[PDB]
Amino acid sequence: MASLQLLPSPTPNLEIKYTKIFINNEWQNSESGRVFPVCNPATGEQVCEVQEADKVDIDKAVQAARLAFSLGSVWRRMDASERGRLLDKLADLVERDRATLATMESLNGGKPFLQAFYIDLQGVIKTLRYYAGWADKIHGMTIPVDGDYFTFTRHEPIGVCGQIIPWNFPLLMFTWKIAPALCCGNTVVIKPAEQTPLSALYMGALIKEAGFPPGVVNILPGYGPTAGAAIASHIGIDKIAFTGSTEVGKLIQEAAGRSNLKRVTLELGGKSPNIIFADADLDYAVEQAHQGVFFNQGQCCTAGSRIFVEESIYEEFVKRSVERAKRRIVGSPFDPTTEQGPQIDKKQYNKILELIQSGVAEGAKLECGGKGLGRKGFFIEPTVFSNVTDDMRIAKEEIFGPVQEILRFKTMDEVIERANNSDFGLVAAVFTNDINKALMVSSAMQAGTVWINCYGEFGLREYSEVKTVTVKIPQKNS
Amino acid sequence: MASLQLLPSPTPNLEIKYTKIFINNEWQNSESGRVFPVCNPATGEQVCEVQEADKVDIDKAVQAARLAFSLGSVWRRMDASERGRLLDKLADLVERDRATLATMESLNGGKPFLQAFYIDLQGVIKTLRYYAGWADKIHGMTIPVDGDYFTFTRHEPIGVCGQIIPWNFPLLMFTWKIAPALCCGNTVVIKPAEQTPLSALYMGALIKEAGFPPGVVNILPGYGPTAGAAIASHIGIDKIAFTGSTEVGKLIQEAAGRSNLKRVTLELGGKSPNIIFADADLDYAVEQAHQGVFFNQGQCCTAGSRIFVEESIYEEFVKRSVERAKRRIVGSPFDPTTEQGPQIDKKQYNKILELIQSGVAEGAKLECGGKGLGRKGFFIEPTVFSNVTDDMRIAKEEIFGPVQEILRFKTMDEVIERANNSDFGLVAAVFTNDINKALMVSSAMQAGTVWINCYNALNGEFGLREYSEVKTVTVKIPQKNS
Amino acid sequence: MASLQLLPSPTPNLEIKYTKIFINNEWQNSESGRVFPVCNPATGEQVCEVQEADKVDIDKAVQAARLAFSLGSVWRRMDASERGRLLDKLADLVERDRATLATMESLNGGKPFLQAFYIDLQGVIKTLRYYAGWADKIHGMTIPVDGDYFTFTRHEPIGVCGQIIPWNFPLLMFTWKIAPALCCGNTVVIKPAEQTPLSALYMGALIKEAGFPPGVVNILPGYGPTAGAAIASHIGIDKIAFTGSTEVGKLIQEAAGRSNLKRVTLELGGKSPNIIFADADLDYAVEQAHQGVFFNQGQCCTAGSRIFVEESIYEEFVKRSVERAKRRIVGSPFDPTTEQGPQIDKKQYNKILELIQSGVAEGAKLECGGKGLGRKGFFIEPTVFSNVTDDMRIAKEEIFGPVQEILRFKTMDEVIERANNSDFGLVAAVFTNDINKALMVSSAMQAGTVWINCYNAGEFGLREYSEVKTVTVKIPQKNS
Amino acid sequence: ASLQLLPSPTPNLEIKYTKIFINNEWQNSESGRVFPVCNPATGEQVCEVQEADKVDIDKAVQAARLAFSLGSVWRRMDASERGRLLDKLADLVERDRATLATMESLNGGKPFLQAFYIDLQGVIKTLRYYAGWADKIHGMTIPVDGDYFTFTRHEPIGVCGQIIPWNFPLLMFTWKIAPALCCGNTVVIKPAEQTPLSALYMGALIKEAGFPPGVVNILPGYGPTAGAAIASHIGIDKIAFTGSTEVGKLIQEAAGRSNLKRVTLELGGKSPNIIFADADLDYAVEQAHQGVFFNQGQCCTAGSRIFVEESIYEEFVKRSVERAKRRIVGSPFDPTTEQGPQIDKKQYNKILELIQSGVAEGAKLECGGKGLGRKGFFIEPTVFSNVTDDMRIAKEEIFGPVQEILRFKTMDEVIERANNSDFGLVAAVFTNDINKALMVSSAMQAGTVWINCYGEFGLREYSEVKTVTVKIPQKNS
Ligand SMILES: [Cl-]
Ligand SMILES: [Cl-]
Repeated sequence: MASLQLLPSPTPNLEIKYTKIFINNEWQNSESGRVFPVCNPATGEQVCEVQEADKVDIDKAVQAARLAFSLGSVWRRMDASERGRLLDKLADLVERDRATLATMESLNGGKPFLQAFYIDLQGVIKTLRYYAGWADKIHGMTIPVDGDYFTFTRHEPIGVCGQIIPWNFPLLMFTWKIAPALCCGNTVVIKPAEQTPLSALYMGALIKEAGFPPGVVNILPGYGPTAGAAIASHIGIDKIAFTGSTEVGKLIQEAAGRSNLKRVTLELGGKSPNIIFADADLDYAVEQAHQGVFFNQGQCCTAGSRIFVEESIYEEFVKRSVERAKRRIVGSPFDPTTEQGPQIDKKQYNKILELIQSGVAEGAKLECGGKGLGRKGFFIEPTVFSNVTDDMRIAKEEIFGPVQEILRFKTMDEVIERANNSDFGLVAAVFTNDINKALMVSSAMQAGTVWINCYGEFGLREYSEVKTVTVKIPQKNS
Repeated sequence: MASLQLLPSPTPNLEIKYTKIFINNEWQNSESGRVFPVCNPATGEQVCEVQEADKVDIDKAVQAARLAFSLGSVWRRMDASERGRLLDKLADLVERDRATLATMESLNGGKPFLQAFYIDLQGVIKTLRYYAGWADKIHGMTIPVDGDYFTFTRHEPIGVCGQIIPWNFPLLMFTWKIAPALCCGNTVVIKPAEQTPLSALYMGALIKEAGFPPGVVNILPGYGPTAGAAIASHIGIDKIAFTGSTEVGKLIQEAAGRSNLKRVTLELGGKSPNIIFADADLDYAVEQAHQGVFFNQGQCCTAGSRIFVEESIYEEFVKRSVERAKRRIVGSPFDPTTEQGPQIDKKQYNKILELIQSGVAEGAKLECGGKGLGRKGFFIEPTVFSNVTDDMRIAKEEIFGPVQEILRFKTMDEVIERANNSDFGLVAAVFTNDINKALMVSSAMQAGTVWINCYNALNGEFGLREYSEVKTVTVKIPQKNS
Repeated sequence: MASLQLLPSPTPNLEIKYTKIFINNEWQNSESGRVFPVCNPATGEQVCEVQEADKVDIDKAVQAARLAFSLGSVWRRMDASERGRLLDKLADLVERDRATLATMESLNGGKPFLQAFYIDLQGVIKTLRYYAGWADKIHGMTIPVDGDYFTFTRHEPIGVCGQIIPWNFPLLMFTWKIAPALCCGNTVVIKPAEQTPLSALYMGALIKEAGFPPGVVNILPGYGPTAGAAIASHIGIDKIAFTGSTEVGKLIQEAAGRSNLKRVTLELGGKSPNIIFADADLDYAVEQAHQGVFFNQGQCCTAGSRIFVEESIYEEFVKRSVERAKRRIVGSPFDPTTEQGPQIDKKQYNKILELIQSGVAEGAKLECGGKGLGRKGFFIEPTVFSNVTDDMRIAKEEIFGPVQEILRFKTMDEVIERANNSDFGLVAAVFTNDINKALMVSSAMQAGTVWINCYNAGEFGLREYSEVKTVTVKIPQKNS
Repeated sequence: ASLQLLPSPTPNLEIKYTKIFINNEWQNSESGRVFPVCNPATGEQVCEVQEADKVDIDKAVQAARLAFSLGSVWRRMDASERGRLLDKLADLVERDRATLATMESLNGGKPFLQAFYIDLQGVIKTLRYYAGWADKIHGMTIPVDGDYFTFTRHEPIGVCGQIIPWNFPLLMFTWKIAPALCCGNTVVIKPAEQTPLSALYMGALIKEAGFPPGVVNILPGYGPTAGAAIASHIGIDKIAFTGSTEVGKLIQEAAGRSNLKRVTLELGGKSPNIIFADADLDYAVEQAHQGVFFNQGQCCTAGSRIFVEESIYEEFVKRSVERAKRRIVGSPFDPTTEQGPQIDKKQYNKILELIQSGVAEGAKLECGGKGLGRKGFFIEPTVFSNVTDDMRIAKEEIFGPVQEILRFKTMDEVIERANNSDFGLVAAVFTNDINKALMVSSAMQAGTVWINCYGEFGLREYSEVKTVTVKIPQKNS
């Protein structure tokens, strides 16, 4: 019929071609010989085996990285505009294999294909294009200094950069770190999460195809306590970018000073409050806060369970809020109709349910859902809680799964104080129609980023270092 | 009960000590010996006489600025941070003689003394201080160019800058043109308006005192067709900054192209439409809309007489606004209770009246006022027009006086399309509590500046760009590395 | 091993497909029906006829651009990042058809094909790609202001932009104006030079093909006094960008001021003196000072003919230079061995010869060349001059042709004063290994740009194509 | 010829300020403990100062926190006002310039006229400079895909902890207090234990100038106590440290084990000097000389090593020995002294044992070599010759009146040698050859490179970005 069925479609015939270590544009086997399994979070099944990299592999990776960054290097003499062209060529290859890549992100990470294809991958391509445009626009400056002097600065690449990311948005994270860093001229030694190194490894292929000189990007799959720690402590690594759990960041900053005091960056958790006001149109408020709390199986750090709602509407919202969760299609990620895929791990799976129990046995009125779904996979039903208070464990601890707490507040000053209670880290999503309330909240919110009625230049600053030069001149004249 | 007048007081009948041309930190008489009167718009009585500059005087002024800007010059070798120290020192003096400068301001422009003291002179001091901090923070860049090259850019002063400003905010205008230009290292030949040259001449005194090298700032009171025209057509002036009527704006650019292609900046008037949605606190909207329309005697490019009010509340707004006018205190600018002083001239005066007559004799419902006040000075009573339509003349012609027109609208697009109708130039104030309306309206407004729930005296980093030119240098290097 | 593996060539008698006015992504014919010829500067022969635009034509183009910039507009709602992709797509299309484009550039302006291919179109493609990147990186700011307020600024496009450019680098010039403007969201009404509009119109074809909304780019071939004058006086163009002679520049600003006070930008000529000190590698210096004086047939504002050499090396330099000219290959621009092409006009041609003679009849020592070459075309032989002094007409007037004048000098304070003396407009190139001389000079040269040990004339460029809109909101209580 | 004097020390300077400064109040250490401060020229005790510890550092933070809380005066203060305060602070410093330079010259043993004309010049200058930055710190409006509007605000971090050395007490204190205050932060600064006077004094000025209570807190004391108390406090948002790398490692480690606060480290580093034969031997010798002996050599911005090109290695060493040979070492308050004492006995010994080391390894001790007399920590101007990369005095850094003079031949040589450094590097090159100046300046792995001599990025570590994006009905360019 007129069914426009033809749309993005995954690929069950997806056989993982890239499962080895990527160093100096070559696919190597782990020095030890060890190999680690990669599992499909929707069926419990094993997708394939990947070469487990360790201390030794990290050394070679770093060696190629430093060589690729040396003064002779093709990566060091290459015009900046060319680095951009390469980031741009890479973006083109990502578009070409957009499906097979979006498939791994679905297959390997359990994220509903249509979402992996239309959201995640859009970002991957978007950021690669965007940063490709920054390469030759990174500017230094000439400074007017007292005295017969002429000083000026040049922003230069730090050198060898170590990167370590989580499993929330495997490809996206990998890109968000690769682009900025390459953009600035650095060389990379990136360690993807152990439960999601596929798309990362695939990018390695595209990178070599795009034309990046050997040694610029090195991808070493393996375990955190091993490879990730060998990086965070490696002596010949100038900087390190980490993003994941706070408890592990501490080990990173500490191993940083211990080693060689290399520059360090940590992208840590943080709670994600939401403050819906009575003046906001209930309908739109519900959907958005519902998508903001359930997106990416609710297990994404950029999500936020807690949802402060104004009393005048606390009634309806709760009811509407549960109707949605009820109709939410949870199924196989390859199914174009499923909205919620499985959780990433059994370890993760339990930590969620285990916290769902806490709530129930503490006053939280379970409005719907509450337990897992079936055999295999790691699905959990859309859980919505009611009558929640700040002293509960489900309100204190963040729920990294399909669980949304609905709280109630009366005064403004209130929510501001309640939502600001966060020990480092915070993101807010206010919903109003009142310029004043919006302005006040977005200001009083001790949050790194605020959204009003919805749920760049500062990026490539940590991937470059300043080099000032000052020259004595015969006589100075403005 | 313990109410004492701690309040600042306008020095009684100030003695105008400065009335001559200011060149090379020296006070000269007019080459021709000509002279022109300065008058009190509040009484219509003369205040003093000022030397009259002309072609020949402008010429000596340009020679002065030129020499003060040459390669060896103290002003050219001075550290940027020192120019900053000078702008700040000048700010100190303005603060010291703040009372007498606000006195001339009020005495020559007929503006309420307390306003000239707390608003105008606050700004004078503020902008001076502000640019002082900018002097050593103007940076250039280093660019990554393909090839084994290294290019960079310095931001250097332009040279001699001619400046011409109006009578609306004599001291503010003078300051806004001076600070940025000196800040960047230029030399100035500035021509105040013929009706308001005093406050400016006094600044010449403080400039010499502060420490500015001779020739850096040259002030020449005089007329447009002569003094101003000689500046615009001058073969030795590198840049000219003008603010005033668009009619004269055209002569300035033409003179420029016809003479030496000097750089040209034009600050022209324009309409300043107001939009009041029914969801805005009606009380605060009447005060603000009233303050933005009748401020500085309504005669100020930054004031918008026309006011679009939403039907749902048109009724009320018209009533609240007339009360405000009736209670509007209009008196001698030295009385600390006067909220409105006289219009600047008889010419201005007449233009407002005859224009007001039009409205009345065309449909507009004259809610109140409509004629002048007593004898002496150029005071006009707070007029308020209602049932005004776009087609009307008062609607198409701006009202540079104590006159406000209230119009009614229904849809949003309407207000927007209607308000947007203008020719090159537009400032706009909007009042709502609806974030969406504020946003739609703020973006859709073809204006250079938009205020949301406030008016404020209109017109940073973008300011000192016009007072400096870019110089780039690219060096061939052995090999380019990251 | 005799590797006759070659592969870079024009196109056999190219058929000029695009010769009509380009409005609203549509090819029109002049309202009047008038037409002007375009000629091959090498043969003197006619290449084709182009529709000649005038007042009326300009009006429609302005109308289409106007509509293309109005609120709801497709080009106005487009994401900035999308405007950028469009410029990148245009870059791609320019890459695909690079051969035909460089052919026209050569065939129409008379510049050696190989140079047009590897230089001019590299620039076109490079600039297009470059600005395609700036599109979503034009930021405004949040300003810490006094009181309980919050002010922020937005850099919006100006509106309808007229653009008028010369024949020196047809495609390069065109690109340099289009990219910055489109990159900022404006709409354009562009008028190429009467002697070189082909590459221009072809770009119109590519523009439509790339995806640009109709009305965004309008291209109108025609004459200066008519079409160019109607753009400068048009009551509905918000800004004009002109590059050409200072004499015409003067007229542009006047018309600007006498009409609607549109923004005006003038890219005028100027002198481009070079300075050569004994400490520089005489060999290298001669090679750079040579290309930079004979490049683009010497008729490139981005390069002067005057060269100040230090007494110590003046001798060897004069000989080193003459030997270079003597070995310069002038001939058909389609022949890959040719370095120098024909001058652009009969008019420009005579102006060069009359000027050469002048030098001869005034004392300058003609070391070589001094007259045209053969019949057909406007070629002039590499002409070098020795013993030249400032007071000489040739020294005072620019020699927009294949002619280098070599002036002698001794003290630094000297050259620095001589090089400077100029009425609005200066660019300088200095060769030395002395950080000191290089410094004193580069900071003393009243030039807009200065080259040290090289010679071949960003963020500030996309500033003239956008204006500032500052918004400020009143807020309950302000906190840092 | 009859002459006159004008620039002079505050006679028999008495120390009015010796307590801890918290909430614009002078408190006594909780423990009640007190520590001494000494004159490095004589060795005698100048006075005693209250000693802060974990519990004191605790009150300060409470003070700073409250002073940074929303409603606060300092948080609502127009940004232009923070600048006026800084400027008034610069004025108050100009007024008491003489006595401040006195303490700096009496506490750290630096020659008064330099402490007056140099050190204090920088204190006032940098205070004036940042005064001017306070209302010019901008965020941006970013064009975003979709119907959105996103903007950023550069806001102050909050509570900053500062720890500086004794090389330039006041300057250091100033360089760290200015940017931070300029950005709206509140401070808890800990001066070195051997030089707290000038700092504590500034405390009085800060209060006099009008800074609200709790914005700045000066807690003098020891590092393993006060310094660590700061580094680990759970309520300090950011920490700025400048000093030795060995302690830096403890700093970063501590901040990681605690609350993951931001950490900055201004650490050591060698300051090589390369001199070519083409540079003017005269200028070159005097410049390299002043650059290695300034502040008595005991200052990070001083580099012992001085690579000289063979062609002129001869004369350079001679002209240099003559220089050292005529350097006047005397009392800090005598207008003719060019070199005061070393800050400490501990630092004193180190310098000597390191001098003996060189002599005992091949170095050709051209002049000087030992201390001077009794009382004080003076050390005669030392100058080595024929030094090689392997020699200890060359590998390790000499923070005293000691200058080495290595020899070299090719450019590639010096570039490789001088470049050899494990994190941290600054360099000076002398030539009249643009190329060498370029090849070298870009090949040097230094944060800064000086050529023929020896801002905006500063106010960046004291603020964070807060991006906000609003949904709008429909977007238009
Ligand atoms: Cl004329
Ligand atoms: Cl006319």
